[PDB]
Amino acid sequence: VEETLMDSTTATAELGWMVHPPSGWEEVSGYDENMNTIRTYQVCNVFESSQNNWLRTKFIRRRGAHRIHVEMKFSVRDCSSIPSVPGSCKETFNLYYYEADFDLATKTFPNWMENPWVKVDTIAADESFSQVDLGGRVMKINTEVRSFGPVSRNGFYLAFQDYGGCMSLIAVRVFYRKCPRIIQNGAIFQETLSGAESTSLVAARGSCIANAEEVDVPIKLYCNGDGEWLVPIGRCMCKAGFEAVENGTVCRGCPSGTFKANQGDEACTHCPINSRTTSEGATNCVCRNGYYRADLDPLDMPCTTIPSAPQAVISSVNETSLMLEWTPPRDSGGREDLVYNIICKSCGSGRGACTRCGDNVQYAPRQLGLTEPRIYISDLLAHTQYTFEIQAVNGVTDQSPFSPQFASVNITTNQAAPSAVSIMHQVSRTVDSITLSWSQPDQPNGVILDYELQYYEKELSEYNATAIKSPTNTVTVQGLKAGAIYVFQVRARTVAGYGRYSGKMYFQTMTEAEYQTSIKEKLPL
Ligand SMILES: *[C@@H]1O[C@H](CO)[C@@H](O[C@@H]2O[C@H](CO)[C@@H](O[C@@H]3O[C@H](CO)[C@@H](O)[C@H](O)[C@@H]3O)[C@H](O)[C@H]2NC(C)=O)[C@H](O)[C@H]1NC(C)=O
Ligand SMILES: *[C@@H]1O[C@H](CO)[C@@H](O[C@@H]2O[C@H](CO)[C@@H](O)[C@H](O)[C@H]2NC(C)=O)[C@H](O)[C@H]1NC(C)=O
Ligand SMILES: *[C@@H]1O[C@H](CO)[C@@H](O)[C@H](O)[C@H]1NC(C)=O
Ligand SMILES: *[C@@H]1O[C@H](CO)[C@@H](O)[C@H](O)[C@H]1NC(C)=O
Repeated sequence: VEETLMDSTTATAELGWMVHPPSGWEEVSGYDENMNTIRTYQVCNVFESSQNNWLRTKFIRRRGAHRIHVEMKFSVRDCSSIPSVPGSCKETFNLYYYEADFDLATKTFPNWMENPWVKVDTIAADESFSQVDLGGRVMKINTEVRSFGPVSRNGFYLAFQDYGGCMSLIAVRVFYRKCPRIIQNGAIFQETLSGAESTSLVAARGSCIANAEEVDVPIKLYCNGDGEWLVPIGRCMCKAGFEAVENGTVCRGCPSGTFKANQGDEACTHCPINSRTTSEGATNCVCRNGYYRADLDPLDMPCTTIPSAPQAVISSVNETSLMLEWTPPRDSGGREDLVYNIICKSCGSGRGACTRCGDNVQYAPRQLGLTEPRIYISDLLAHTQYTFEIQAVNGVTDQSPFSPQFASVNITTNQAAPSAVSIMHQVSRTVDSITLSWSQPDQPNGVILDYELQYYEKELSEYNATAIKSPTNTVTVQGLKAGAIYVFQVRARTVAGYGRYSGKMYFQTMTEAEYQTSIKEKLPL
């Protein structure tokens, strides 16, 4: 970024530059490269001998600059072109500067020689130029920049020296260079003026942007002479609850539905399932009411809840020993840390208040924290009634203000299994089904709850069998082959347990033709 301390082409009416001697430089109206009409200076005392012609600019405010740049546009007539020119002819001019705190210059001060002044360089027409048409004849306009520093006083003058040439100084622009305010690696680096030396790299310190915090230190950026910042050093990062936006220029609060817990430039991630943001810019998602997240739980994981009760409690009692199996709860709470607890309630044979179970009762594998849906129960009071409660508990249960969901079974020791079921008859049949029924076993020995039926193809074996559960003593079996003989065995279930499978009974589906006859009679639908 360049800041102009003086521009000769902004001259409204006339530049006030001092000419010494007046014999030399003269001010003349001219054109710029775009043919806009400006003020220029010229000197062509080529034949005259021993010429030292000086042109001094007005006072120029430094305005805090450190290295000053002077850009010069000009044209020179080549001494070859001038007929019968002496060897005094030159195609160069010299640039000088004088530093001062106040515009105290006269026609005699400072002295018009090299030393009160300071030489920048000898300027010549060298390969950097443009060509502009004027009225069919083209003019060559050279542009040359020079720089000088350090500069310390409030201002300075520039001086131009001719020593016997034909030249036209068209424009002079004086400027310094600054580096603009920038945001890099999360930091605001403020305006920095370029340094005095040509190769200067000036250092500036970064401060974190808005809702951001320093992460890697130190935070530094460097400004070069051409007005450009270099590669950054250090880093600021958007703090928790804030995400980097607008090519890293702002750190913005996390939008609703999103959270961020640790510092970073990354973007906020959505609240896990069954969680929500109380507000914007959230460091955490609050779990849904009745739902909790556990310690040691990944925070990407959804909020979870307690499991429901176990179901399908099936009990088989062998004398004082017992076996309880079941199937897992309908709702597992979203967790895989689900385990079962068994609580025992020894109770009177009648409606007397239940008592605590004995110390002697043995639980294999254990009373609590069961992994499989089954418990094998050892020594227990014989001919005694009891209630067993199997509760389901998962890894978030300890946060629940409610008691665990459980399943209950009332059962009595040394109770007899139902007798084997007598016989079964085929009620109806189709090509793919067999509907059949059987009699209640003659000696239930308790209340019967459900039945079990096992079927397999006669050509195949019990190895290939299937088993199903029947709430009543009649049921349909579907999916069978056409005209095939199937072997059926049935078993009853009381709280005490299962009976013995009945004798293998042999039924058969309709063949395809028999089913054709049946449906043909049934016509129409
Ligand atoms: C009904 O159940 C029986 C027994 O479970 C099944 O028979 C078994 O079928 C498998 C292939 O499905 C047989 O394994 C095969 O063994 C031969 C060598 O004999 C080998 O070349 C094959 O790559 C394959 O490993 C197995 O031997 C056989 N077992 C018996 C005792 O026969 C039968 O597939 C089941 N059918 C249905 C419809 O479910
Ligand atoms: C399992 O046994 C318990 C024994 O405590 C039974 O509990 C009683 O249930 C009746 C049901 O109306 C209540 O009126 C009683 O107050 C309960 N307490 C007692 C001490 O008897 C329970 O009903 C039995 N469950 C089944 C399905 O038989
Ligand atoms: C961010 O960078 C992309 C790069 O293609 C540019 O198109 C966009 O204008 C930049 N936005 C801002 C605010 O600088
Ligand atoms: C019950 O357990 C005994 C061992 O204590 C075992 O011999 C018997 O086969 C089991 N089953 C029945 C129905 O008794």
